[PDB]
Amino acid sequence: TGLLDGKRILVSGIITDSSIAFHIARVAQEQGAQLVLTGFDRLRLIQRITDRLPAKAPLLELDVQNEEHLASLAGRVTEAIGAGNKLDGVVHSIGFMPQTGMGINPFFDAPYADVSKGIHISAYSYASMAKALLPIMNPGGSIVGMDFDPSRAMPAYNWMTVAKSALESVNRFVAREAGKYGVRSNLVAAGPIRTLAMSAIVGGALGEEAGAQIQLLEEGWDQRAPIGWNMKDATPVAKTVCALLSDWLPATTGDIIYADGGAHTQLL
Amino acid sequence: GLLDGKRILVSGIITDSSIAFHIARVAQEQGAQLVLTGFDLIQRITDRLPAKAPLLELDVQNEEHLASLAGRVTEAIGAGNKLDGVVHSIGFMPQTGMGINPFFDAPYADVSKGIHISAYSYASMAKALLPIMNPGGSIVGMDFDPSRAMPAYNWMTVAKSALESVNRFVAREAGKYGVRSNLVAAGPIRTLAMSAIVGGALGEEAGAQIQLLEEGWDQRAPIGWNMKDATPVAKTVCALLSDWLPATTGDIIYADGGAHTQLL
Amino acid sequence: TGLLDGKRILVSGIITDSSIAFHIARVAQEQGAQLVLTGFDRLRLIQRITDRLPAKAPLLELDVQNEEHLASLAGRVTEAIGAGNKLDGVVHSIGFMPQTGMGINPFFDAPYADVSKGIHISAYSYASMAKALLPIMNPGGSIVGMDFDPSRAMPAYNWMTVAKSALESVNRFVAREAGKYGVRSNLVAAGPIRTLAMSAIVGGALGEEAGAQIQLLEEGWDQRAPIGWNMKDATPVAKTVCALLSDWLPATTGDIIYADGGAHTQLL
Amino acid sequence: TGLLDGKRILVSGIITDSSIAFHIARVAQEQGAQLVLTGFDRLRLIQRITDRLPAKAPLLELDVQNEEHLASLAGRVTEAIGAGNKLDGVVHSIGFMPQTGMGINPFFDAPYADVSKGIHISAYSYASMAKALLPIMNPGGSIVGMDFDPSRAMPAYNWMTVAKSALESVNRFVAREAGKYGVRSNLVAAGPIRTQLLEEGWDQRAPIGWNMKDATPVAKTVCALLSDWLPATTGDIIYADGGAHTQLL
Ligand SMILES: NC(=O)c1ccc[n+]([C@@H]2O[C@H](COP(=O)([O-])OP(=O)(O)OC[C@H]3O[C@@H](n4cnc5c(N)ncnc54)[C@H](O)[C@@H]3O)[C@@H](O)[C@H]2O)c1
Ligand SMILES: NC(=O)c1ccc[n+]([C@@H]2O[C@H](COP(=O)([O-])OP(=O)(O)OC[C@H]3O[C@@H](n4cnc5c(N)ncnc54)[C@H](O)[C@@H]3O)[C@@H](O)[C@H]2O)c1
Ligand SMILES: NC(=O)c1ccc[n+]([C@@H]2O[C@H](COP(=O)([O-])OP(=O)(O)OC[C@H]3O[C@@H](n4cnc5c(N)ncnc54)[C@H](O)[C@@H]3O)[C@@H](O)[C@H]2O)c1
Ligand SMILES: NC(=O)c1ccc[n+]([C@@H]2O[C@H](COP(=O)([O-])OP(=O)(O)OC[C@H]3O[C@@H](n4cnc5c(N)ncnc54)[C@H](O)[C@@H]3O)[C@@H](O)[C@H]2O)c1
Ligand SMILES: CNC(=O)[C@@H]1C[C@H](NC(=O)[C@@H](NC(=O)c2ccc(Cn3cccn3)cc2)[C@@H](C)OC(C)(C)C)CN1C(=O)c1ccccc1
Ligand SMILES: CNC(=O)[C@@H]1C[C@H](NC(=O)[C@@H](NC(=O)c2ccc(Cn3cccn3)cc2)[C@@H](C)OC(C)(C)C)CN1C(=O)c1ccccc1
Ligand SMILES: [Mg+2]
Ligand SMILES: [Mg+2]
Ligand SMILES: [Mg+2]
Repeated sequence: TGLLDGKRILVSGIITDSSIAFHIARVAQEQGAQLVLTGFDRLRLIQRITDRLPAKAPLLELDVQNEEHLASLAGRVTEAIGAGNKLDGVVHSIGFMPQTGMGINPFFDAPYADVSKGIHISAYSYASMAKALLPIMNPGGSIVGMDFDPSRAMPAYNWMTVAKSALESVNRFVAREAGKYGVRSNLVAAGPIRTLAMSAIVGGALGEEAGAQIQLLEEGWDQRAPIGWNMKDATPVAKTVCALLSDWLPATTGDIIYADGGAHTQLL
Repeated sequence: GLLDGKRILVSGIITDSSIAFHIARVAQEQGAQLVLTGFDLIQRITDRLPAKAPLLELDVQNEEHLASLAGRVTEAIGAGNKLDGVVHSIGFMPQTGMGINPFFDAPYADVSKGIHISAYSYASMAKALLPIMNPGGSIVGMDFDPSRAMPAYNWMTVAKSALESVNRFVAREAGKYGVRSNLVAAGPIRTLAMSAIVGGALGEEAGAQIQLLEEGWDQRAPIGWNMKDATPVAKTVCALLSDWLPATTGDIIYADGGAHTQLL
Repeated sequence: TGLLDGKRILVSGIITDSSIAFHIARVAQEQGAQLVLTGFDRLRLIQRITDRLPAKAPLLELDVQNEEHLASLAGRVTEAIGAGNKLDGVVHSIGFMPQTGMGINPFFDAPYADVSKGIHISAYSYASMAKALLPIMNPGGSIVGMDFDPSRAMPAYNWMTVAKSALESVNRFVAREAGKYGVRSNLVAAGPIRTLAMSAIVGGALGEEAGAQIQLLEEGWDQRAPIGWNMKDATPVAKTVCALLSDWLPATTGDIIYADGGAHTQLL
Repeated sequence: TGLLDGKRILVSGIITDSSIAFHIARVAQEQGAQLVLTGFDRLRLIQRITDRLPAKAPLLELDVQNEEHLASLAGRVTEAIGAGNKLDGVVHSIGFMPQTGMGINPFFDAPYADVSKGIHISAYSYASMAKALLPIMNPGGSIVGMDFDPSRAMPAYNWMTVAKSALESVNRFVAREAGKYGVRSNLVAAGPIRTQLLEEGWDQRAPIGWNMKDATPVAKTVCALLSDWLPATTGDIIYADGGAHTQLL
């Protein structure tokens, strides 16, 4: 008797067992969901990671910049879940911005080709995934994407923050389209999580200044959060995504739920 | 159920159309053990709920009621037991501050009474109940998006703006106990008073204003909005009372069909 | 040839020469405005302060909690500016919250009588002043109130922050009424300024913790502000109020202009 | 004795005499500003439009998608305003989104190449212009961009609304960089200007009304930000929309 019993859910964005999508997939399976997973480029490496999940799940290739992958996606998902079956949930947990657009590089020095690639993968692809999958979604369905509150500028995140601002706007338009199918579309704005890349930057991969900037940003988050914030723990974020995938927020769409310890509601 | 074994206090039941009646019904269906509070007929309404629940008197303007509340709740749930959830579903604004009366004609005594009951009491209830709440607990209040001005709601909208600010401060206090505090901003629901205003209780003008506001709500909402159905709102409150949004506090969840995210 | 040449403007809220209203009045006069001033309770003391302004201006008594003062206000202003003349501008620079609702006192320990008095003076009175003065305002006129960004909770400001959230809502309703007269209504959200009460709290009037909290808040403001923030300087705030009183923002109403060094737009 | 007396201001985005930039340029000149104008592609056609302004102003070519135009811009402006002189103001009044990403075309049918072009011109270029011009801006200077409130989704505007959400974020980062030079960066979010149901709703929501045929209130707001009268506002958005965004109905 789990929160997502009988639900068929697609989960994108697993690359390591530290990926937010790995924790979303794990919690959904613990809650009785039947998953279809999508991975990018390193499929053999992703399969070894997905073997660590509590249950077996088919793994499909999906490069969001690849038009052929998007055009064939619904058919490939239908084959994996069986003809006559449709999805109840879709999780977009995909984000990318080259090092020229986030980190140490000055905001003004990011070339447009890099920013454009980052926006394609991080924001436009939320619309691409909804376009491909809405024709195979059941009424009462739910599409969830991952966000990082971009309402105020911050050091280092730079063009990734710009990509999140675009993503929030894209989510509002996706909700208009999804509504026609009786499907909700929402974003979960998470606090900072120490995923593979974040641990490296903290360790000094981008130098002394970038490491210090991320450290000050994270410490401030746990300080502002009335219930605190654990950057090593994606479980509260995964649970929030599962709450939106469930039947328990049936009147919320085109919206943003903050799984950030309440940090964004406090100044100091 | 979603709330199996949880001990939850629910305030604000007056009729079986009250948002709190639907919150209480859904919470019991989901395995919660309730304590109810009423302001005084309520007993006859609460007898219509799926399960028996003790009913305590609570006038939020009454200092003695607030000072004795924790002790009275402890007696009802048994010594050694604490609350996991608290629902504030209390709102009031005299007709001089809400409806047909011009915005400038509301006397301060009426506005102040409305703010005391609709906003300040969220802090009063948290103060009284936090000492008897378990870690991982949840306090939820009812909101109506006041980010933009609208016809007729007038000083009630002002009271909701104050409530949203109060909720952010309540979260700071609640955090010390490992407790969350959040508001559910609902779309319009046809509760006893709303049905009367639509029927023409406040006249032709006020009835037409509320109707236009509602018609707009369903057209803006990408998934539509059913003003006669409180169940999506009750479910959202239960989602916040559950362990499934454990990192959300001082915040607002919109159970409005997504209307607030669309211009037209 | 000033920004406010020939404009008749009412300015409330002068108590000391550090009052934001004193600086608003000084800048307005430097810019060619003809003022009417209102003072609360200590009129003889206020007259000694207003004698320090560049030009003479009549001083009227106004306690916003006094119904008789509000009912007679328009007639008293008309007598001061001459029959057949009307106001072009109104400045609300009035705020109050008892120490039980702001400072060291726990948020939960503020009695409602104190909170209600603070809301009456800080938020409801913005509507009271508009009701009294709109019948004696010219088209193209402007009503301006003072705000402190209450979108996020902060230590020590407690119930004063709640009062500002109410004020922002009141301003949006005042704009609906003012629009009928061709008059704009807006708030200026200022950064922290060391005025009478704020200087005392910093000095330790509410104890060590309240003083330390305000100090940390002010320091954070200057670091977040891309152009910095000088808490001892009310001139940038006074200039912003004068910009709203001018004919240069003719399509802005029910709104909030931030004179805070841009601090509210930055996380760190 | 105008609002912008002695100020040297660059104004981009004039294409017709109904362009918001034309009205910004006209009001700035009426207020004593000395202008430098930039135009895209149809320079001969733009020059004839700029001749309609009250005063003469040099016209420079600027395609924001052209890296060479951006790299040479500061030097070309300095030559026009004379050596030893710097700008006090910069106006970005540039926007574009292909018809596949706007109007009638379904939101899902806009190819990424079109959306990317729209974002490059409408959002990224605000950063490009600031990068090129900040080294030739005076302290107390002001950069202003044109915005359309994208906080809520609306019919037809689709990917242009997405581009404005990106622009708002870009403006907040530009303010961080501009602050180092003592320069402010802000956007003016305007109501609809005729350069129908959505536009009709605006006038009824606006407490002071909204005239879609009149760009002068928008031009005046931009001039207010270019002046010394909002010296503590940066990374922000000023709404010149009749107050429509503050009202539900
Ligand atoms: N880690 C945090 O602090 C944080 C905070 C808030 C939100 N988020 C967001 O959560 C999501 C997941 O990020 P994460 O932190 O788990 O990092 P991650 O690196 O583990 O996951 C990002 C995923 O994006 C995938 N991806 C990149 N390019 C792709 C393409 N062309 N096609 C398909 N997939 C592609 C990667 O393969 C990877 O699986 C992102 O949207 C991210 O921005 C992260
Ligand atoms: N459309 C809507 O109905 C709507 C929309 C959004 C939010 N809400 C909010 O939901 C909440 C519940 O409203 P409702 O629509 O269910 O109406 P309701 O009339 O059924 O409930 C209001 C409750 O407040 C109680 N109350 C009033 N004064 C009190 C006092 N002094 N002490 C204690 N309790 C007191 C009343 O007894 C009543 O039970 C309110 O906060 C309301 O503003 C309602
Ligand atoms: N100082 C800051 O950091 C700061 C920041 C943002 C906004 N503000 C706001 O600016 C405004 C002016 O405050 P200030 O900082 O200049 O301090 P202040 O003490 O100089 O001004 C407050 C004024 O309100 C008046 N007032 C109080 N009760 C009144 C009543 N019953 N009737 C009429 N007038 C009454 C006082 O007499 C005084 O002149 C207030 O609205 C305040 O909240 C101040
Ligand atoms: N018209 C409205 O309703 C409205 C509302 C709010 C904001 N705005 C904004 O105001 C600005 C001006 O638009 P407008 O309404 O005056 O229309 P417009 O068509 O007159 O101006 C847009 C300008 O962008 C220029 N431009 C396009 N591609 C360019 C490139 N590659 N390099 C340089 N410049 C380029 C065009 O040449 C033109 O001068 C835009 O940012 C627009 O989004 C307009
Ligand atoms: C000029 N006024 C006075 O001398 C005194 C200071 C008194 N102030 C207060 O009671 C309290 N102060 C305040 O009420 C207060 C007012 C404005 C600010 C400025 N601000 C910053 C952010 C937002 N607003 C700050 C505070 C109290 C928290 O301050 C003490 C501890 C310094 C006393 C109000 N006064 C009154 O006389 C008074 C009396 C009755 C009604 C209203 C005012
Ligand atoms: C200088 N302008 C011109 O003469 C033409 C109009 C052309 N406009 C567009 O393609 C499109 N227009 C637009 O891109 C467009 C630009 C600005 C606005 C103003 N605005 C309103 C709300 C918010 N902002 C509105 C629209 C397209 C949606 O419009 C058609 C259907 C009228 C063609 C771009 N132009 C170009 O030549 C052009 C070509 C390549 C790149 C950039 C501009
Ligand atoms: Mg903390
Ligand atoms: Mg609809
Ligand atoms: Mg829990």
